[PDB]
Amino acid sequence: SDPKLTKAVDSICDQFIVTKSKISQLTEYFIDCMEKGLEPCNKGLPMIPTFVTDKPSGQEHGVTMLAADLGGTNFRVCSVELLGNHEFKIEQEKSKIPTFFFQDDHHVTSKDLFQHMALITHQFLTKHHKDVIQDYKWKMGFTFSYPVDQTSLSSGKLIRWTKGFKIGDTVGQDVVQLFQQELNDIGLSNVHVVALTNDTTGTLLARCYASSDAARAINEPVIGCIFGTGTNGCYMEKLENIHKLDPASREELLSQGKTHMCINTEWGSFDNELNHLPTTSYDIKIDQQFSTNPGFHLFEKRVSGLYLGEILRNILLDLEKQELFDLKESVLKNNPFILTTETLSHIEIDTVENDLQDTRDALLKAADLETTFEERVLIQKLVRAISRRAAFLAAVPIAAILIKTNALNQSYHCQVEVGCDGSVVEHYPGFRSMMRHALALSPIGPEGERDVHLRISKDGSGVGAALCALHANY
Amino acid sequence: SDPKLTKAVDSICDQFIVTKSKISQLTEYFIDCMEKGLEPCESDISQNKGLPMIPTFVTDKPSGQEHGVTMLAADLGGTNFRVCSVELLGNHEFKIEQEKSKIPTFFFQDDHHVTSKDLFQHMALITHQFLTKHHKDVIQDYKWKMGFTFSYPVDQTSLSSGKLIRWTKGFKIGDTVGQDVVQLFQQELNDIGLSNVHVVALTNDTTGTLLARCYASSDAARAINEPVIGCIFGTGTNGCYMEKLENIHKLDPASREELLSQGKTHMCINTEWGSFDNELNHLPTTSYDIKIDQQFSTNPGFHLFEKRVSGLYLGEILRNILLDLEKQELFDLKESVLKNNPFILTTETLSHIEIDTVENDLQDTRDALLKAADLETTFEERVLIQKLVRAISRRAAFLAAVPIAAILIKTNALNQSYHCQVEVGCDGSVVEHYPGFRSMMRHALALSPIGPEGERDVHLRISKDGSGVGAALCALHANY
Repeated sequence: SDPKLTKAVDSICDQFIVTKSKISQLTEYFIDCMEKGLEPCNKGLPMIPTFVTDKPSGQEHGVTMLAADLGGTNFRVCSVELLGNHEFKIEQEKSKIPTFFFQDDHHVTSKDLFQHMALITHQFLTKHHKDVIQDYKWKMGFTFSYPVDQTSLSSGKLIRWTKGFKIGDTVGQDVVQLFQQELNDIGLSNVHVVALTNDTTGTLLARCYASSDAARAINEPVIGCIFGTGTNGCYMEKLENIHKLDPASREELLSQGKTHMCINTEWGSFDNELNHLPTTSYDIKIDQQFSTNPGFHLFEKRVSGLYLGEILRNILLDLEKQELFDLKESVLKNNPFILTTETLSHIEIDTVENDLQDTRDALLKAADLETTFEERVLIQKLVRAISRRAAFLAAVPIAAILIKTNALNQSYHCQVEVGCDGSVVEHYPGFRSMMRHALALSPIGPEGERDVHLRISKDGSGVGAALCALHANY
Repeated sequence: SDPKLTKAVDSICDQFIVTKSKISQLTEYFIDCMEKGLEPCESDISQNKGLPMIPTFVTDKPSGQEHGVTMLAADLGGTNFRVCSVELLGNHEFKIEQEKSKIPTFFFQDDHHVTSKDLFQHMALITHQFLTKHHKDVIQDYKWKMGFTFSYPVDQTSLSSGKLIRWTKGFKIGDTVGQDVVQLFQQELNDIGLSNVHVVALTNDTTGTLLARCYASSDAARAINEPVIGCIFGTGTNGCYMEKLENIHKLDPASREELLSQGKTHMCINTEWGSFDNELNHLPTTSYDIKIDQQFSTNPGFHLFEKRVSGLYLGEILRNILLDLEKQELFDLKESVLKNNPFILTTETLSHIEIDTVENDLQDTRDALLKAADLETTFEERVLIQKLVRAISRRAAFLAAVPIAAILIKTNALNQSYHCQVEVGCDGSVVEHYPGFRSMMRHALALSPIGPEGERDVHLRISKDGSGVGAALCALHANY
């Protein structure tokens, strides 16, 4: 019960507090950054057009689409059978990405990556659709959740590799052409990649297709966002406000009956100048020393589940330098990311009436960190401070979008749906509960939070991609 | 456009307003009635104003991993008799086979001296019909365990024994009052060769809804979420919650100690909150509420709270409002049939008006009123009818939140742990299908003494199959 340690922990916890005033300030600045990014090309969000202008109804049926997803660990290819009535049949296969693609001393080229993806695609069709592999007229949606300068539904150039990829010659190239050329070269020229999509876009479309007609009567999906190891979100913006879009293209869509286009905000790079975002010593150390892309996606680094546990590690290391916390032969030193957000899951809701056994056990399993009960009480305070900051900042982009689009007060009993995927928002105990708190503190107030629904929406990288491809031409 | 009619409608709408202060008053008064009703009945010295608060002898919430052989369940309501088989698979899943049959109108006519043998002999036959259809090969071999869902007030003395206190819905079989309904049902089952079907549990539709929600609530949910209430909001209303055994004073003190020694800490209580404040000491009341109770109710004087929130009377309140406006010569009923046709306007009719869009000149309202009573309407008239409907439904939704708020305060269920979330598992046509009913309930909860901070931690979750899965869970744990 070292009072020096206790006073140190309380002061560190106070550095993570996000006040009502701060939420308001960031919500206003986020809308400003949204508008700057919609202007033609800054301190504005990427606000990247996705060229998706139609939300599915849920009754589309009578078609089978293909979908491919390149992630940080696996490459997935699947077939999506739309059955109507909010249902679908899906067959999928995942294969690990060779580790050579994440190491930069192997002369890895874009042809190596996209030829391997074409191979996996060929293996999938040979297994699940052998009779129609070379004959069928497949339409495929390519889920590519990386910074991409999208110029149409089927064309976009890689801006920067994230998630640890190390393929240099992909930057600046249309990834749809790179993938299509390899698909042609292995005898799958009948597989046309007709859509380039994000996991955020897919999450929104997937929720629109599964959202029942009775549910969708008063509920309306307005946002598709991810809160996992990374963060991002998308929403529907009025065509008139997307000034960076070719004004001639705008009129073409307006005459065809379109009124909105989904925007990939890429809000992980929100306020990278840190003009208003919080910043602790631990946030700076994580950015400049333990990040694959130092200086980028700083907002992401304050909410993502990849860094939450690391924030705690650096807090305990700093407490050990002050001779306030005894690591007692642990393995926290010189082992970045050894404390994961999963470790914190067992500490967040751990009960003190159990002498914090789950906390004791969770720390021994991760780094053989032996602890006293009084130390665990204080470690829990640090964890709860870390997660609340992430949860409160996570609500800012959502609040900003609902205010800009004036989506809450659209009709009597108007309810809005925020489709959410990701390890943190889905499984971190009380994360969504704390997001709802921040929303109630944000300018939408308690009245608005009551009409907002954070609903978990899975299958974004499969059904969502298939839906983008349905309306496009083979 | 008639400003005379508009001024009358707006003034009628203001009579249905439930204020924040009124919610607070009713929430505090409801907690008082909860405590009066948990006390034993030595006399009626202000205790007659207490809620029934009936012990159910259900003391264990399912975990979600319960599993075992197919159980049977029977459900008698005010309209239908249901028989089903429920296979509990563990891991929050189950397979259910069910059959529904309407209660013959023979039971709703009081000029035939209908007896308990007629009812329970009919139920035994339907049960036999169910087993012969879905389990023909094993109807006579298995040792079936059945849970009996009986959505009526019952002076329950154990999990498998309880005497009917009063028929509360649309039919009255006089010789059933005071008799154990499990014994009446079991004897008729024996007489038709289903003596191998043992009725081992008597449960309420509220209790079953709570138990079914405990079984479906995920293990990850059970970390922070905890089901605390099972409620019904349909043609009737009622709810249940878990009370500490120490607080159930009407229970035999020896039974209290016996259960505490067995590791029990709470028992589910059937509040029967449909009879809340039948003296109308604080509930709102319009002339239309009085007219419906004394002239169009099968049980005049009873379940007045229910008559202000249940979906059986919401549409009827509108009918009496339109009839009263025609007596004042402000509204033209034309060639409609609202006169002398009670309940012809149903809550489903009002469901199409609640969210009907005015930018389409309220077409759904036009169609719903022509189909229901051939009432032709103008746009200006439909605007005003929609206002009346929205006033009626909001009052129902606001009063519906009062018992829930009261239970959460009485049991201090919101502030039990960091990130403490509570689940109110609810069934019924209104809370499930009436557009915006739950949204308006959440509003009233935020206005109640739990405040916005508390509403955010309350989750009104629709829980179906409660009268089956809930009964099956009682029969799984009970002995054949």
